[PDB]
Formats: sequence, structure tokens, C-alpha cells
Amino acid sequence: YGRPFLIIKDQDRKSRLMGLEALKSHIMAAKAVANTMRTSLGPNGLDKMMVDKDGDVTVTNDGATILSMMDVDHQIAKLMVELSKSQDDEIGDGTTGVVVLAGALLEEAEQLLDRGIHPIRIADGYEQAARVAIEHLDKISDSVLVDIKDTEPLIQTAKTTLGSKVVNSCHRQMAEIAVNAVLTVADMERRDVDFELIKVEGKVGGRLEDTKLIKGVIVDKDFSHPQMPKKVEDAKIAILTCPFEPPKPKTKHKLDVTSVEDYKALQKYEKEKFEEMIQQIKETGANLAICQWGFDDEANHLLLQNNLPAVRWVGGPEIELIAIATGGRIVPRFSELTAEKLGFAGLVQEISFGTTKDKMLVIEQCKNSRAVTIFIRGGNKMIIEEAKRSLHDALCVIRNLIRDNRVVYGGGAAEISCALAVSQEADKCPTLEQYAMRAFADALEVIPMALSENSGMNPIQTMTEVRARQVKEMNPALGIDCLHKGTNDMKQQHVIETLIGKKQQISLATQMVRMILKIDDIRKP
Amino acid sequence: SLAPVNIFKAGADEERAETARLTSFIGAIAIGDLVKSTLGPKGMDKILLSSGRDASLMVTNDGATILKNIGVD
Amino acid sequence: KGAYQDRDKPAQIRFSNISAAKAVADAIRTSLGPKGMDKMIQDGKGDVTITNDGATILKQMQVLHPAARMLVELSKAQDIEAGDGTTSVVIIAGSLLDSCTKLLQKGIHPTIISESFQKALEKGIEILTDMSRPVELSDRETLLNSATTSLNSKVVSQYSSLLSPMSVNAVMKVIDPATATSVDLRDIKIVKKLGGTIDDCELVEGLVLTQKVSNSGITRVEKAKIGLIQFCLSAPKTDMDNQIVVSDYAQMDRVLREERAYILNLVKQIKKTGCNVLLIQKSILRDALSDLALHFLNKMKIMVIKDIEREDIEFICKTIGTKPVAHIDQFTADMLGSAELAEEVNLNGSGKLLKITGCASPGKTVTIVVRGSNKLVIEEAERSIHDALCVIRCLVKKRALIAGGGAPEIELALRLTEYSRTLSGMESYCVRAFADAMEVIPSTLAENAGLNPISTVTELRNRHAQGEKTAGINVRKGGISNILEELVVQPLLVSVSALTLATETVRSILKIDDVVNT
Amino acid sequence: VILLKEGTDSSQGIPQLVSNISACQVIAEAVRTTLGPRGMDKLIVDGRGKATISNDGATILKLLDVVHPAAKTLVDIAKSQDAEVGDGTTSVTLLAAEFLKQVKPYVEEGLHPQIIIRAFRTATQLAVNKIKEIAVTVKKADKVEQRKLLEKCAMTALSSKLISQQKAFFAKMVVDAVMMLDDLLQLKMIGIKKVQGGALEDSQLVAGVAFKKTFSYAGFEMQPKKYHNPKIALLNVELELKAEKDNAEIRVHTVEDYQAIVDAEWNILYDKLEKIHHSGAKVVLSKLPIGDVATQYFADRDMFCAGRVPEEDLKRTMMACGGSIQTSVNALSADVLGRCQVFEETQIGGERYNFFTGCPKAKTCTFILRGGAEQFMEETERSLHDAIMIVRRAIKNDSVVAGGGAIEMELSKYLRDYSRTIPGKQQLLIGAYAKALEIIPRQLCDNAGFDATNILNKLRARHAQGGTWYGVDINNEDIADNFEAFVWEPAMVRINALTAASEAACLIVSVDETIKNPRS
Ligand SMILES: Nc1ncnc2c1ncn2[C@@H]1O[C@H](COP(=O)(O)OP(=O)(O)O)[C@@H](O)[C@H]1O
Ligand SMILES: Nc1ncnc2c1ncn2[C@@H]1O[C@H](COP(=O)(O)OP(=O)(O)O)[C@@H](O)[C@H]1O
Ligand SMILES: Nc1ncnc2c1ncn2[C@@H]1O[C@H](COP(=O)(O)OP(=O)(O)O)[C@@H](O)[C@H]1O
Ligand SMILES: [Mg+2]
Ligand SMILES: [Mg+2]
Ligand SMILES: [Mg+2]
Repeated sequence: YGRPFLIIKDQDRKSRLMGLEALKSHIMAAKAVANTMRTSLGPNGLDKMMVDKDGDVTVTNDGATILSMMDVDHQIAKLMVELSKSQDDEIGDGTTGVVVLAGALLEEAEQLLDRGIHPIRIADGYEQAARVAIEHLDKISDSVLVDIKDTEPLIQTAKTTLGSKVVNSCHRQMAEIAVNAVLTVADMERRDVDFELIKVEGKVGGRLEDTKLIKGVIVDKDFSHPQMPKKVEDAKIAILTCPFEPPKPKTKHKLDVTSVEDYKALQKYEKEKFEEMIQQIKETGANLAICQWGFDDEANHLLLQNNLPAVRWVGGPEIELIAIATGGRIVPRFSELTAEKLGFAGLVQEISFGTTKDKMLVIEQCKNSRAVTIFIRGGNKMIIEEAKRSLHDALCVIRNLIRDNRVVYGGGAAEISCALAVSQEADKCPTLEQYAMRAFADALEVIPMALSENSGMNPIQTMTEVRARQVKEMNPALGIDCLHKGTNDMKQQHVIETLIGKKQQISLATQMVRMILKIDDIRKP
Repeated sequence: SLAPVNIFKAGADEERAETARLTSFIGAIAIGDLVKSTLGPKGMDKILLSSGRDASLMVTNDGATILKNIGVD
Repeated sequence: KGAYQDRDKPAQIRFSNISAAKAVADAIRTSLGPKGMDKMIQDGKGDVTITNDGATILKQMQVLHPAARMLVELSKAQDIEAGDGTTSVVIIAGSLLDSCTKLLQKGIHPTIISESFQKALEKGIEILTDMSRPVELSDRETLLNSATTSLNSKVVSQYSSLLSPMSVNAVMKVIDPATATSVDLRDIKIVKKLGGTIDDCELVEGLVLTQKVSNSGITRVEKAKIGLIQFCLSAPKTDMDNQIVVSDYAQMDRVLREERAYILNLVKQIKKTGCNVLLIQKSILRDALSDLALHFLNKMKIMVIKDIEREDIEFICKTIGTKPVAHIDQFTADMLGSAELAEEVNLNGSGKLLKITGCASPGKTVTIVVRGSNKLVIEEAERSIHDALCVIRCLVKKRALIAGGGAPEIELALRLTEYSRTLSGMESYCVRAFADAMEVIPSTLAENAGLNPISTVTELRNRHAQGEKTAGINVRKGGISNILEELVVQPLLVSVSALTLATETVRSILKIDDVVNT
Repeated sequence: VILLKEGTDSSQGIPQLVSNISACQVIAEAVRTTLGPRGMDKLIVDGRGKATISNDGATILKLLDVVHPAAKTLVDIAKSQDAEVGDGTTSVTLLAAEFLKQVKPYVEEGLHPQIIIRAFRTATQLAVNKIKEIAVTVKKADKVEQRKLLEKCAMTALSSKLISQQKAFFAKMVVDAVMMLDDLLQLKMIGIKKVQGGALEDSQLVAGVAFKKTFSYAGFEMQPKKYHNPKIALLNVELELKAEKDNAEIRVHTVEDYQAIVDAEWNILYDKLEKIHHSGAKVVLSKLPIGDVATQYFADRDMFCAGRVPEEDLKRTMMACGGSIQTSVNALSADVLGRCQVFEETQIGGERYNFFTGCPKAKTCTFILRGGAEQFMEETERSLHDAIMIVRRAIKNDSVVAGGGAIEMELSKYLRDYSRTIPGKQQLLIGAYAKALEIIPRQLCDNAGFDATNILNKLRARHAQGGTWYGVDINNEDIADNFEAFVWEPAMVRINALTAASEAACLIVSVDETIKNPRS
């Protein structure tokens, strides 16, 4: 009939993309994201300079962080950002690898569906090739020793991870501090690593060489009432929660002083309360007092004249870390502070950080301290932030290696070996589905191509030559000589990737590309 | 990224080529040229004049406060 | 190790050009082969067209990308050179540009790709020449086969049985099939009039006029003596300023009588030569026909046709064998055109059409009149007839005939892949990409027909690998079969021109590295 | 003066009904491409920018903003089919639209709506009766065959979803989550917790209860995270310093009484904590917050605390361990504290999750499903809910029927045979009903990229006399015995789809005029 009928509210402005054009748009956005993430891959990659809406700038190479700050509007780009963030969450390394692999897989999928093949068939082929690749990756891996006695493989893995980041300026002490921190914090019996016990703290000034690992706790406070000594030797500490103030019940209360004698009694009660507080702090024998909630002038002076240094306003997590390091117990009231409830401190020192007024305390332990602290120093806020995120990457790699123990020899060797396995399997496969398998092989094999292109070498010829070397001599540890030291063999160059990291990369990218291929219709205002 | 699809937002942009390093280099060289005329015992100091509240005016030679007060983009 | 090539704008521009070309190719991909359905274009003004020819689709569609404009110029150049394949050439160019985008991504200089594409084209031309078979004229069967093949992918396909034989007869009745080396389509006048149906199209060996007879008393003439006129049958007037001064009352009578006598003299000289139908050239600045002149012509039982375009005089002279006169003293029967019959036919109330048929003098010219219900089918029918005529022109140009339905380009893909396998270096990948980017045509023919593209292309490659040449897609069978036995063939010039033009324009596109707004 | 308010728009007669029918087809076209194993996916962007990705009829139709009353009826039928049996939301919408499309030719001329409504009612009654009398029931009551039936039904449910490639991994999994439920099949007794990171096959079924780390204070990370035979103290009381009654006023006039009251508040808190500790429990849980003082108190005695747990998770812990929530602390007996084989706090994808696993008599479950994006795990949760709902419905009666369009073709053949004995015009309408019921295999073939007409003709020829249960085999591009191919569906989904589609078609047809007010 002549009358045009309206079914959907506000349907004159809504937009709809349907059929193959929508899939083309999806693949195109994914290709754009992958091309953006391609340059900053591998040791020769270059950083990216992200500025937020507030105008503050950060220079970073972490793909998950770059995509998270990428203020993007396309839905496929949002899915790619979520992919990168999830890969960061589960593993902590290879955040750009998943994005590049997904982009390559979607590009090959576009090439395939140009030939009129169903997207679900492409997804099934991708899944089969991912299974083959994961099986080959588990077959190819070898194990390292996670022990303090021979820690060197841990340094090798952390040094390989710390490559392609600015902290490779040092590249040796960073791996050492990461390995030591994770080894100290880790609970080896449960094979669990807690990241709340590694208080990664940074401060500008100095050099990147000054970044150390305190086997104790650093806190951004100072000794109250500065007349007290700026450092104490091995001291007994009293971690405390209640403030050094006269008590008051939580329930609302009224204390009627009905006479002058009542007034004098209240005065005497307050004064003797302070005096008894200090006396029962001193009687335990502790040299250092630490309070979470701060206190007043009389407490300061009584603490000073009793030769008992103290600090205040220490935060909750900082209180917990201090008590774990010193071995003491957090007590919420003065009346239950016994000798057993003190902690031990190797030495408590105050540091001034040059000409600035800022001060900090360092607590060093002479005994076993389950907690540590990584202190970062540098010449820029951007350097500090990049350094701490790079060290977080290293810690994540070390804990992943604690919980899995198996490694593969990266640098492109793993991808090339998986590609050969996928292609060899796809040889003996019935047609109409081997196309997806070969597309998967090429898509995962683009990673050495991008690595070589970032390294400055010709990608295709070098990649073909190293693949021929891998297939001639059964040495699946031949990768792109990105650093230009010769020796295509990657055993000698000591490059280590974690098995779970690579297998998670492959599986997660395959699942994301399957979801992207599944989408058909888009309705958006 | 110059592709015929735009994905960032109404206001977000990307420079992924020699344009980015061009902008960074010209900005850094502009800052350096701003500081350059205040070196040595024969250097001459500069005037920092506000464009707003209370119109703060300060005469200074060291580059720390010169770079802190001005608003770089 | 190597050049840093800090500038990235050239790469962005190259990828943008490749993407635009691929998009333009995909736009008309679904308008190829017998099963491809035509596009509908409506320009800024409310004028519409139903077009299946790629050149028309690309011209009417006002594109904005430089790669798209270069592609539309390529399509129109291919139409000019051959007249068929103006879709396949664009598809080939876009497809192999999309092939070379990954070559660019693989770290290959554009010059190497261009040179390797040139070498691949050089091999492919020889492959096509070997694949062909000689074709020679006076074999009406193969000419009808080529015409039907050219018309299959058009709306007039169901009329091809009553429209292809006349399409080839038009060409065979204009040029000598012994020593031609070329034909002209200018002397094939396609006249279109609205009304009727397609089955009412006609081919006339005579002459067709859309003009109207001035004297509505005479309609038909048997044994017509046609004579063109280039001067004017009105009151005399010199080239320079003309003036008549009257000073007496007898002078008005004298001037009226003298003008009447002059006109009557002219008409008497025209009539005494035996001329029975007159053709007056469309003249301006002087009335070609005067009412008194027309009255005298009607009195002497003559038929008059006036307002004839200047550019049509050559066509009329070549058709009916008459010679124009610009002076009355040279109007003689010795150089007066003759014809068996002149008729004015009313087209069932849709129009009035003038036919000069049975010209005794030889005529190296035919005229096609096309009929249709609405105007869109008439436009598409004349375009399809033009395509068939261009196909016959290709056959006349060079005598080489190849198979169709995907067979030539798939055989070319196989041969060129085998040639690339013996070209180790950085050009091996480029020749392989060129070879595998010419499978787009069989894939498009398969998917446009509802077939399975992957299996169809794979079975085609298998069939041509075993040497079973001239094997291609068949849409009547719905599969793959020998095409020659199915009577589908095309001249070799179309394929060779398409391949060469596409390769040259792709090399030109690859040479681009920057775009700047002027 | 005019009768109605200004701006009132009324439509009457045949054109209004035909426009309503066309609106029905247009709204059912939005979910048409989401059937069968080759089903595609729909992405809907809200006005807030959030995009939801799914391929079930109910969710897509709900997300679409519908203002046409007939399209509103289609939305309601999809949502009600979702709320009744859980699976078959796209089928009801497609069936309604196809009924209306098949009958619109007959409504173009002067056909009285009552007669076609009666034809629908008769056809649907016969169809439901045939489905009831065709579905096969094993009637053996054996655990192995019941498990196989539930696994196959769940596997068929997981097809046409995002979790297709892992059907077998998830299907049997959800069966276990329904095996370990009591004889009430409450849907709140199996929880779903979504966490970013990891592969799709990394998901797990906790037979006890798992929940995200709620909160912690200064004193956490000191009590041990591993107990090998603990007792769980489910609580509903906050253990922290606070006012006694939120209006209690303390009135004293001596400092001794003031100190006594301060010590009294501390003493009441410590006595409550001492009762909790002396109860013998090792790990304690509370809906109300747990203060830092109680955290340190339990840390000093190797006891785990966890405050501000959600209500549903605490009830799931009740159903797993077998305790009871005590608002009061004076009566921590020994038969009220639940016990579990193992308690353990672990790291899952950047979050801390508490696990109570190994409960011998568990009437609850927890789904730790992994994914790469929030929409990925949300769609996985949607598919899992579909599967658990279908298993929950099928557990009441194990009467199954072959899917893949086999049952639709069987009913179409039955109705075609029946609509030859009936004389008059009702024969044409019942034939239209059968031709409409013929839609599902055609749409499956279309989504799978088949030759739909050829496969339909093959099905009709092989199914007129060659045997029932024959549906479309997508992988083999052909027709196959879908019952012997283990594509099973409970008959209730088809029964409900047919009856709902008939009801919606009758409601749409039975309208002759519509009025729109100026919506003041
Ligand atoms: N010394 C090296 N030689 C060759 N390849 C390396 C080397 N170091 C790292 N790579 C490779 O670079 C790739 C990217 O590493 P990187 O950019 O540091 O972190 P991410 O994996 O998060 O992108 C890894 O897949 C690794 O195999
Ligand atoms: N009957 C047919 N069977 C199979 N293929 C055909 C048939 N007719 C034409 N083709 C193929 O369709 C292709 C396109 O031809 P057409 O659309 O007529 O002109 P253009 O080449 O300009 O697109 C040709 O390459 C030809 O091989
Ligand atoms: N393995 C299979 N083979 C063929 N058809 C199937 C298969 N699995 C499901 N189907 C068909 O898919 C239809 C249901 O599609 P689906 O999207 O899974 O649920 P919904 O009914 O909610 O749309 C059913 O009619 C069933 O016949
Ligand atoms: Mg890394
Ligand atoms: Mg043609
Ligand atoms: Mg379903």
C-alpha cells in the first residue's frame, strides 16, 4: 500500500549494516588496529606517545596499555582492546602479539570469504588449526628449573621479556630484581604469587640504575616531631592501629561534669591517660612505634623525651606490609601489647631525595621477610611509569614460569614451527577446509615477518630462509636475528617465552576472531 | 589512520608516520630555542607575563621556571 | 641493516589506491556473466537508466577517488578498443591490485612488482594466442555464436534468436568480407522509437527519417526519384544587404507577380527533371520552404521532406546514392537519387517514420530500428546491439577466436603459475600473484550463478591441468563442461586488449606515490 | 467541534491489517539469520554506546526498540517463549511471521478473519496432539540413558551459539550442574561468575561454591589461605566497633564509668569474636561488613574472615556446606557450622577467588566461565542459561523429538494429508498453515548456504513415505535421520512454539481498526 509504516522508535536516524559489507568493515577496522600495533613489536620496535583528555602524556610500549588509553569508537576496535586487556590479565606478556595475530587472521579470513566461503567454516578451520598449533607448542617446549640455587634461567626469561622496553638500558639488574622479588614473595608450596606483597614504588630523580629491591618496606612518611633521631639500628617495632588519643566510645555519649571536682577529675584522667599510654608503650621495650591514624602534640613530646622514635598516618596496606616484613602482629589497643607482638627491624632509616623537602623511611629486615619492595628512580615521570609497567610485565612472566615451568624458544621460532606443523597437517586434509588451515598458518607466520620488518631486514626473504633452515635441520629454535648478532639459532642467544603465554595468545586470538567472524548485522544510532 | 573508515572519536586523532616525529622534533627544538638565549655568564633573562588571574609577572633566567610556567601542548 | 624509508605517506597512498580500486571492482563484480543482473543509476536530475555495460555503469556513477576515475577511463578505453569486456577488464585490474597489496606488505619494491607484472602479461599474451583457433569469415554459424555470446549477459538475451542474426547481417551488409581490416560503426545508424515490443525490431537496407512530410496529401511513392536540396526555395535574397524600394502603386503588383514567377520557375525546374520526392536541407537565415513554394510543389504532385540536418547529408548520400545540389542550374536527373519505394508509416499512434527502401543504386549502409515498451529497455537494447556490433568489429579486426565461460583466464592462471614456479627470485611471488589474481573471473561467474565458487574453481583448475582445454563453467548444466560444444566463443582481441590494458593501467597506478590537492 | 481529540489517528479495514502483517514480517526479519549451526550473530548498539552481541530471538527482539503494536506482539511472544521453556525464541517469531505471510494472500480479498482464526485454532490443536503422540519416551528410568539423553539435548542446545566448537565440553558440564540439584530445580542454586582472560576451554564447574574476593582490611593476607578440613561460620552480624542501637545515648558523670564503658564496648566485641572462635569454625563469612579489628583478631588465630559477601553467594554456601546463617552469636552450636573438604583462595585472571570445594552433599554449583571480552563471556552465559533451562525442563519428562526441521516437516505432511478430507475453504487455509510450518528447514538451508528448494523437495519426497525423523544435515549438505544423528529436542519447545504462534497470529488477525491518541 501507499502508506509507509513505522515499526521502530526513532527509525529515521538508525543505521544498519548487513551481509558481507558489515564483515568487510569489521575486518578493515581490525586491520587498522593491527597495523597500528605492528610497529611497536620486537626489540627494534618503537614506543607510542599517548596523551589523555586531561592532556597528560605517557610514552609506552605495552600494547594492552596503549589500546586501553586508545579512545576509540568502533565496536570492533573495542573488542580488540578487550582482547589485549584480557591477554594482559591472564598472562601479562604478549599483549601486542594477540592483536597482531587477530588482525592477520581476520585479513586472511577476508581473502578467503572473497571466494564465497562461509564465515563459520573459516572459524571452524581456525579452531582446528589452533588445536594443532597448541599441540605442537606443547610438544616443542622444554622446561627450566625454578629454584633459588640455580636462578639463571629465570634471569634469561626475564631479560628476554624486558627486551623491547626502555628498561633494557640496564637490562640486567631489572631482571635480577624482578626474579628476586617474585622468588621471595612466592609461596612455592601452593605455587601462588601474590602481587600485593610487591609494593612497586617510584620516585623521580637519580638514574634508572638506582632502581633497587628492598627486602623490607619503603614508606613515604617521616619521623613525627623531627627532633627524634633520623635512623635506628636493629629495633623492636610495635605496629599499632589505635591513635595516641584519649578514648571515646563509638556510641554517642554525654559526660556531664557537674562540679569543679568533676572537672579536676576529668583533667587528671586525661593527663594520666597519656602518661599510662606512654608508660605501657615503653614497658614492652619497643624502640620504634608506628601508628595508622596519627596523633597529637602531647603524644609527640612524650614519645620524644622517652627516646622512642615513631611515625604516624601510615596507610592500611602499608601497615599490613610493615607487619608482614617485621614479623609482628597488628594490635588495635595498648592494653594488649605484649613482648611477643613486636616485630624485628634490621634497620629503619630516613632518606631525603636531594634538595626536595620530601622524605621517606626504609625498613630493612635481618630475618625472613615475606614482603619486598621495588624502588624505581629515573629522570622523567614517563620513564618511571614505563619502568614500573615493564617490571610488572617481568614479574608476571616470572610468576607464570613458576606456575607452569615450561618454556619455548621465542623470537619467531615458535610461530614458524607451529606454522610448519599446521601446514603439514593441512596437507593430509580433505579440501573445502584446508584453505582456512593454510590461512591460519600464514596469519600466525606473519609475526616473524613483522619482527624482521621492524628489525630493518627484508621480511619475506629472511623469513623464507629461516623457515627453510628450520625444515632442513630439525632445529625448531631458529628465529629472526632481530639484534643482528648472527646465529639464527636462538638457543645461544638465550630468548625464552613462556609456554602458557604463547598458547594463551593463540587460543585467545582464535576465539576473538571466531566471535568477530560470527557477527553479521550491526544496528547503531 | 587515513583509512576511509574513521574509528577514534569526534576529536581524537592519530599521527602514525613521519608526521608524529616531525611534530615531536619541532616542539622539542622550539623549547630548546626558547631556552637557548639564557646560557653562559652573558645570557639575558626573560619576562613571564600572565594572561588571566592577577596577571602574575616574573623576571627570570633559569629555564626550570620558564618551562614550568608556560603552557606547552 | 638497510634504508629506513622514514616517509610513510607513500605506503598509505598506495594502500588507499588499492583499496579504492578493489571496492570499485567489487561494486560491479555482481554484474558479470549471464547470471549477473544489471545496475540502476539515477543521476542528480530525475533521470534513470538500467545499465549492464560496465562503461556506462562507471560513467554514470560519479566516483570521487583517483583510482576509481583511472578505472573508469580504463573501462571506456577498453570499450573503444574492443566494445566487449568493459566489466572484465575493470574486475581484473582491481583484483590484481588487491593481489599486489600483500606483495607491498611483504616488503617488495613497487618497481619490481610492475616489471614482473609486465613479464607475466608478456607470457599471458602468448598463452592466449596459443589457446586460440583461427576464425574466417563467411562462416555464419560461428558469427552467430559470437553474437549470441555477446548478448547472453544482457536483458535482450531472450530476443537474441531474433536479434543476433540481424546484428551480424548489419555488419556483413556494410563491409566487404574479403579485404576489410576494419569496419566503421558510424554508418550503422541505430534509430530508436518508443512503443511496441522488442520482437518488433527491424533491419532496413534503405534509409530511415524521423522527419515529417510537409504536404499532408501525399504519403506513398512508388518508383521514387529522391533529390537533395541545399539551397532555399523562398524569395530571393543576396548574401549582402538586401533591399527593395517601392515608389508607385504598380510596383506592389510587380513585386508580388515577380516573386511568384521566380518561385514557380524554381519549382518548374525541379519538377521537369522527373523528381517526385524532394529533400530540403535544414536551412537557417532563409526560409527553406515558403508556403507558396510548398503549395506549388503539392500542385505538381510531389512529396517534400524538409528540415534535414547538415551532418546527415553524408549518410543520406551514402545510403540512397544521391548527390547534393547547391545551385538550381545543376539540378539534373543524371545525378538524382533513385529508390523503389518511399513510405511514411504511422507506428500504431507512437510516431511517424519515413522509409526509403529498395534503392536501385547500391547502398553500403543499413539501419536498425529498435522497439520497446518503455524507454529503459530501448536504451539497454540499443546498447546491447552496439556491444554485438563491436564484437563483430573485433572479429573483423584480427581473426582469432577463443573459448569463454572462464576457460581462457583459468588456463592462463594455470600456465602462468607453472611459469612462475621456474622464476626463482623476488619476481616469483609477483608472477604467482598475477597468475592467481586472474582466477577472479571464474570465481565471479561461479558465485553469480549460485554455484559453489571454491569447488567450481578447483574442478576447473583440475580439468585444465589435465590438458582438457576450452573447458569452463556452464550455467545450463549448472557445472563445468566443454564450452565449444555448448556454442560459447569470443574473439581473442577482447581478452588480449582487456589483459594488456589492465596491466598497463595497474603499472601506472603502482607508479603513484602521492596525491596533492591543487 | 470534532468528536475526538485533535491529532487522533485511526486506521480501518483491510489495508490496516495488511500493513500490520507486513510489519510482522519486517520485525521477524531482524532475527531470521540466527538459526542452526551456521547461525550468524547480531550486534546491537544502545544509545549509551554499549554494544550487545547475541543470536537468540528473545534478546535481539528485546534490544530492538519496537513501537508497532503487531511487532510488539511478536516481541511479547518471543519473550514469553523465552520465559516458559527457554529455548525456541526465534522459532516462534518466524512461525508467526510465516503464518501471517502465508495467509495474507487470502486476506487480500474479502475473507472474514473469524474463519481463518478458526482454521489456525484447529490446525494448531491437531499439530499439538500429533507432537504429543509422536514424541518417543524411553520409559526405562535408567541413569546411563537419562544422562545420555540430557547430554544430547544440551549439545543440541549449544549448537547455533558461540560455544559450538566446545559443545561436548560444556553440555555434559551443565548436566552435572543439574544432576547435583535438589528436587526443586531452583535456578538461583547454580551461580555464574564471569572473569576476563583465559581460553574458552579453561572454564570449570565448582561443585562447592566460589566467589570473588569481596573486601579486605589492614590485617588480611596474614591468615592462611589453605585449610584442609575447616568449619564455615555463616553469619549475618557485623563484627566491628559501632553504636549499639543507632539511637542509644550514654549518660555518665564519672571518668571511671567512662573508661568502664569504653572497655565495655571493646569487651562486647571481643566476647562476640570469642564465641565465634570457640565455636570451632576456622573460616567465617558475613553478609554485614567485618571491621579491621575482627580481621586482625582472626589473623592472630589462623582464622579466615570474609565480609560483605552477597546474599545469593551466602545462600549457595549454605546449600553447599550444609550450615545455617546465624544473625545471633550466642548460639553457635556444632550442627549449624557448615564443613567442606577444602577451602582455598586462588588467583584467576587478575582477581582473587575463594573456593569451597569437595562438599560431599552439595545441592548447589558454580560456573567459572572464561573469555576474552565482556560480551564474549556474556554470550557464553546466555548460551549456558539456554542449555541449563532446556535440561531443567527435560528432566521432568524424557520425551524427545528429532530436530533440524524434521518435526516441522512431519507436521506439515500430517496437515497436508488431513486437509484433503475436510471440504470447503478450510482446506485451503489448513494447507496454508502447513506450507507456513514448512519454513524452518528452508531457513536453516538458507543460513547454511544450501539449495533450499532442492533440499526441501528431497525432504518432502523422502518424508511422505520414506520415514519420519528426517531433517537437514548441514555438514553433509543433505538430508539425514536427525534422530539417529542425535539431534534431539524436548517436545515441549515445539508444542509451546506452535501454540504461542497460533495465539499471536489469531490476535494479529482479529484486529480490524487501530487508534493512536495524541500521547499527552
Ligand atoms: N632478543 C630477541 N631476538 C629475537 N626476538 C625477540 C627478542 N626479544 C623478544 N623477541 C620477540 O619479540 C616479540 C615481542 O616481544 P615484546 O614486544 O618485548 O613484548 P610483547 O610480546 O608483549 O609484544 C616476542 O614474540 C619475542 O619472541
Ligand atoms: N552462455 C554463457 N555461459 C557461460 N559463460 C558466459 C556465457 N555468456 C557469457 N559468458 C561469460 O561472461 C563473461 C562476461 O561477458 P559479458 O557480461 O557479456 O560482457 P563483459 O565481458 O563486458 O562483462 C564473459 O567472459 C563470458 O566468458
Ligand atoms: N546439529 C543440528 N543440525 C541441524 N539443525 C539443528 C542442529 N542444531 C539445532 N538445529 C536447529 O536449529 C533450530 C534452533 O536454532 P537455535 O538458534 O539453536 O535456537 P532457537 O530456536 O532459539 O533459534 C532448531 O529448529 C533445530 O532444528
Ligand atoms: Mg613481551
Ligand atoms: Mg560481453
Ligand atoms: Mg536455541
